[PDB]
Amino acid sequence: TTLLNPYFGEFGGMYVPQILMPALNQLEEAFVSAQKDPEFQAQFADLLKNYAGRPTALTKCQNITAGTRTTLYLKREDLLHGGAHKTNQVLGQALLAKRMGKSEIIAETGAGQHGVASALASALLGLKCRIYMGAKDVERQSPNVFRMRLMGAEVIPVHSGSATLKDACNEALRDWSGSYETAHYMLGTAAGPHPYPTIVREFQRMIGEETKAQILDKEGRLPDAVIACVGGGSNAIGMFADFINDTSVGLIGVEPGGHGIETGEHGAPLKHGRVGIYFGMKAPMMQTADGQIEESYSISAGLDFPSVGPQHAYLNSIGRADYVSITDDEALEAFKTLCRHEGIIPALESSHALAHALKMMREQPEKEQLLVVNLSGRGDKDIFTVHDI
Amino acid sequence: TTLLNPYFGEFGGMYVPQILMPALNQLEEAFVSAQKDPEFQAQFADLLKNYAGRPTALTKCQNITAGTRTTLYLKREDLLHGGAHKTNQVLGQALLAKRMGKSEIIAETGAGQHGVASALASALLGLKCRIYMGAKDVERQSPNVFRMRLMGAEVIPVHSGSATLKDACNEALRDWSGSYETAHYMLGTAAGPHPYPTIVREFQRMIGEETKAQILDKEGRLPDAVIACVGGGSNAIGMFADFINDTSVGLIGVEPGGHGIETGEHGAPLKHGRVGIYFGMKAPMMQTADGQIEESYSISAGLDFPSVGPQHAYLNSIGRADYVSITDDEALEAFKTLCRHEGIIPALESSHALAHALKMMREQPEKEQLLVVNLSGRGDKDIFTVHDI
Amino acid sequence: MERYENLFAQLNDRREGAFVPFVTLGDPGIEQSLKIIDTLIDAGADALELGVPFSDPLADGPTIQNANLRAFAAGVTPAQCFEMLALIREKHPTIPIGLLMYANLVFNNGIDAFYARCEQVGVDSVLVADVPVEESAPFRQAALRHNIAPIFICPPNADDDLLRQVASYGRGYTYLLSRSGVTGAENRGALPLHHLIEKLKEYHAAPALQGFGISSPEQVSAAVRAGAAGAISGSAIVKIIEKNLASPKQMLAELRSFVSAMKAASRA
Amino acid sequence: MERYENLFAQLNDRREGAFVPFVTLGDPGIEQSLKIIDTLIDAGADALELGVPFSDPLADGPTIQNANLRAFAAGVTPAQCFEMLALIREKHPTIPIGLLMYANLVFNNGIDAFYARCEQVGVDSVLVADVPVEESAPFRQAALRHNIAPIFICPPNADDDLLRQVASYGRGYTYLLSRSGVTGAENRGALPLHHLIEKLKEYHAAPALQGFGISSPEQVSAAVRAGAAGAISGSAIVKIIEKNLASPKQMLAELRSFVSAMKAASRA
Ligand SMILES: O=P(O)(O)OCCNS(=O)(=O)c1ccc(OC(F)(F)F)cc1
Ligand SMILES: O=P(O)(O)OCCNS(=O)(=O)c1ccc(OC(F)(F)F)cc1
Ligand SMILES: *Cc1c(COP(=O)(O)O)cnc(C)c1O
Ligand SMILES: *Cc1c(COP(=O)(O)O)cnc(C)c1O
Ligand SMILES: [Cl-]
Ligand SMILES: [Cl-]
Ligand SMILES: [Cs+]
Ligand SMILES: [Cs+]
Ligand SMILES: [Cs+]
Ligand SMILES: [Cs+]
Repeated sequence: TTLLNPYFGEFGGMYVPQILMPALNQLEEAFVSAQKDPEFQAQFADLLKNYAGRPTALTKCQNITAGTRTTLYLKREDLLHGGAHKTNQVLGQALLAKRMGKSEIIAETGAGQHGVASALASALLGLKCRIYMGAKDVERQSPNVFRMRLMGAEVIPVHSGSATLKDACNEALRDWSGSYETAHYMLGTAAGPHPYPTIVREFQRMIGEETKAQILDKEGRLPDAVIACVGGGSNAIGMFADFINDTSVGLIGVEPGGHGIETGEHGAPLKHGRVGIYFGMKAPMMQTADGQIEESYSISAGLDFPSVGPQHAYLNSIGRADYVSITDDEALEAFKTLCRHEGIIPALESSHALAHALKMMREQPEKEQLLVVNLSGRGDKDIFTVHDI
Repeated sequence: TTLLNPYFGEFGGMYVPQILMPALNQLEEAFVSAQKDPEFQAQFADLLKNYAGRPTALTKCQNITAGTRTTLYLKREDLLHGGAHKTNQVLGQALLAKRMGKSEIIAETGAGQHGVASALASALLGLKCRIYMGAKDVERQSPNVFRMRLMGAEVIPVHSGSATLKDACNEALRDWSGSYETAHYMLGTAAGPHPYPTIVREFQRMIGEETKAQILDKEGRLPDAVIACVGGGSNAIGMFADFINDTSVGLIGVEPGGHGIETGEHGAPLKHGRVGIYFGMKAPMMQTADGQIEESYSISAGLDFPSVGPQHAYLNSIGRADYVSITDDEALEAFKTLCRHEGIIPALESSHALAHALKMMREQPEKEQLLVVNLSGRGDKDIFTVHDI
Repeated sequence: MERYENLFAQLNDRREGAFVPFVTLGDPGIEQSLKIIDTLIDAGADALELGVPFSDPLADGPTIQNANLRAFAAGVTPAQCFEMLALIREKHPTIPIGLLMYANLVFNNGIDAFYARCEQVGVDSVLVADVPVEESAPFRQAALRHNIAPIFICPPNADDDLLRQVASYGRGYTYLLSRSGVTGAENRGALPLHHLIEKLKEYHAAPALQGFGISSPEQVSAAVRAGAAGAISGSAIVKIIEKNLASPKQMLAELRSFVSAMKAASRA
Repeated sequence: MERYENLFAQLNDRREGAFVPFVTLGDPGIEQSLKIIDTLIDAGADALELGVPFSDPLADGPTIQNANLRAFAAGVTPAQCFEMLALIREKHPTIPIGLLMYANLVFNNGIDAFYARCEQVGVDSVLVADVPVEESAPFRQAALRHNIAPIFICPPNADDDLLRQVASYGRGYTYLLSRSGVTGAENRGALPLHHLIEKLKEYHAAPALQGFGISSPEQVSAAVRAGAAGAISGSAIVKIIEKNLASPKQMLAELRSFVSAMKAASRA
């Protein structure tokens, strides 16, 4: 029994060992309570404003769209403290942990951004943070590992399975299975078992709410489409949520196409995977013919979910959102273009969303369209990846 | 003849070759005109808000000051686009360049932050940017050099003299001496010949103006002191300016003490140098007994001015501002402390200001004091420097 | 079939508990795994719990994680597991055989099809580790349509509602968890909460087997004394495989000695 | 003394222009620099412009930047420069000697003290490259108190106000810049703007010497023809030093040949 619907159509659910069900029920209860509590809301808003720097800007590109009938705005989550949108929801989950009386945080991370976000929130709010990270990721993400350690978090390499993100997800759940009485599991995307897809959306929805207010102020109307990259789905659902009931507004999610869908080396399970049950949810995922879980490939480490949040699978199924893919090369060109024409260095994750907007414009340059791209993060971290290419 | 006073007491002036005087007079005229032009002001404000992300937050530290009678706020210039306060004044100078009808920008840089700021402003605003950088700095600042290049700037290594910042300053002026009819020299701090100390202050003064409004809102009174690091003087004068006439508000500038003043390996000319004439100004500087210019040493590359802005020398002389120094080790401890207790990674430059505030608190823990530290930048760039130690 | 019902009736007649080893199918290879399983049976195993290697065993600690990895290193697939299961049943007609599954392997080719394959090879029960009773409906329905017992888990903290659901929905045996956390011999759980064991009997649940952290004869004896019908041991068995990888004959001798001792502890 | 006034009167009597080389004192070492300077004089230099090595010569292009660096590599200090200057004057009593200074070297030990030292060693003029007329008051006052001519610069773009100031404030000679930019032979400037040369004469300015980019005899002749009293050449001379560092005797021969040719161009 739950307070809220754990499913989005057929997708989602609570596919965890029985031992974890009380922890999920407790979390759901605390979240529903927090959402009705004006004091909780005021504390969250205060952190978002005075610590994280909300609201974030909405920047009109003019140089990129010159000579076309596209108007393009970027929602600047790159300017949030930490350099990515992840900060919003970690602050909310840290406050939930405290509401429940928990003093310890468990988190998973692949690229390391969620690990850093979790560690910064834990440092601020007096929580003891431990972060699981696949040993292969630890090796290749020294900067982020050092950041986590500087902020007082314990980073625990995971050597099991493929020693990457899914393995760290497993390890976080194994730990929580034994430690839930004192620790909160700070899941890093809008995926996993209910109530996480719901909580993460609600703690990211200020992205879309602000965008709506800002675009109305500047343009006097809603966007024709909002466009966001899709790793696990958090930044995208945060942008989409407040527009779902605005039927005229297109919602476009961009999965990583990697080396190209046809190569099999991609991270596009929503459109090119197969529904499975893993990490607590029923959702499209990257899996072998026999049902073994596989990795997602992308030039961008942050798009390295081997599945997708269930609400995205649902919005796709009913046709409310459309999902597309962008290859490594397309993302790299968008990265370079934004740097040169707007003086903004975007995350390679976010570069996938920008690349699709650029295609929308270039393919149909006389189509009048008002577009918003969610610029989910900054790309300082990516300069050496891009350099090496 | 000038429109504005080129001196701050005995300090400042226009010590450039005669050939450059028309360029300085033209710049001064354009600045005075721009300051009275509501359209210029509106365009500058629009860029600061919608592109750079102003206003920046004012964050109350509570964890750092627990158990003392210090209340500490950080002015979050680390959250500005680009990750440092430099963005504010480059946007203003780029707009001046355009007002004068110039299409090209020259800039100097040492650590590379000013070079990156100049390149981003130039990319946004359609200017062709060339950046001089000492060859030794080019070698050790590959990330920033790559950022500048990604944004379409030409980076020109300077091999003359000591192949560091002062040499790049010289080269920028040598270029301008021949190119002023088409190029604007985008000087990177509140120093050099008039009108630059004045212009840079006016294009940074929103730091202090915002801080004043924010502290009044949160505390109902002005700070007991505002504290800022001093390289050439821009972030500090930007914080100080709006408080100069608030006689109760202490103004504290923090120069780098390097390995310790007694070692001679520091960058503290205001308090431990000797007045000289160089880079267009009369000001305290790092110089040999015979009058040859020397380098400043600091663990923080950004505090690598071998002099200081003339307005700081003046405010010191009349006792309106006090100047102190912080060593490498003190700055490193402040860096680590902020990371662990507040989840903010500060620039090592800014860590000097924080270190002095921490000393103010720790030395006199029962002194009631409301302090603001200007957190001039973020410290992502510094993690490997700190790691290696 | 009714293999668990027949087993528990026979054991009750002898006032005896069940000892039930767990191993991963195909660890460390198919041929050695078949020999391991025959050894477990000959040494006195009353039933088996057999894991199909899965990429992401999130209810398992390091010992069993490593067993899954060894089976994958040997190229073991679910299809090969089913071939093994058919042969095990052809050799041993009465021993109850339970599978330890993760949901994706059951859902992969279709839930109904999975349970149909289980019936074809002669499996008796399926425990899907990451499907709680709350999500269990399609799994338990398919199990029952194919004469397979669906196994559910009773945590030590189980409230009355959960006990009632586990009692109603399960068949074959009820899994009594010794503790929170994941599988592992390095972490010993509690004595079967007598209150849970008694409530399950009141609700006419399938007989209880206690599992997690069961590594010693003294724990087997204690489980039975507390009112459980028997005990399951996995990591302790798998550790013997791991320790003796280089010595397959010694591996079988050590397995035989350990299982014999554990089974002896279950006798009245 | 009145060494420039005497020189220009003598040259006027012969309807002749001045040729004035620039070198950096102590480049490439003290002893060789003294030999270089003696060679320049013997070859027909009418006056000298001599640079004191400075860390940050921001009016100089690469050629003269590199001369400053060579002098520093030889350990040359301002005190050593003054010793050199005293000896040059002791050898050559009438040749006008001008220094090319940067402000910090003049301001360092005190402005008055600097000009007093210049008078003591027998320097005739000082050009402070980074002090414009607008900042010149303490420098020109100290110069005049010590019988030193302060040299000011007339850019090609000079307006009437500036021409009047340069005419009033300067002594010895007026520096007529050939172009914007920094020193260098690689960048040729204009013919002396006849309009500037004539306005300077109208305002009774000190006689004009054209400098920057003067590398050839034909430019010396043209400067004089345009109404300048002479021409200064630096980079072209310093390039001969640079090219012949390994061959000090050849260096002096090439300097002699070049200076002789440049001076010949100044003759009526
Ligand atoms: O002796 P141990 O500690 O290794 O325990 C062995 C248990 N092996 S098993 O197949 O019964 C088994 C039973 C339930 C499991 O997870 C679940 F409870 F969530 F469903 C996992 C394994
Ligand atoms: O022949 P070039 O092109 O090397 O020119 C040599 C000039 N040497 S100098 O000492 O007269 C000289 C004169 C003025 C200078 O700068 C100033 F104009 F700003 F004051 C610099 C050098
Ligand atoms: C982590 C990350 C993503 C992908 O995660 P989502 O949950 O899909 O948003 C995208 N952009 C940036 C900058 C990230 O750090
Ligand atoms: C450049 C820089 C400084 C020092 O320059 P100022 O002109 O003295 O402000 C300080 N902090 C940061 C972060 C910088 O980038
Ligand atoms: Cl039953
Ligand atoms: Cl005169
Ligand atoms: Cs457009
Ligand atoms: Cs993905
Ligand atoms: Cs306090
Ligand atoms: Cs400094």
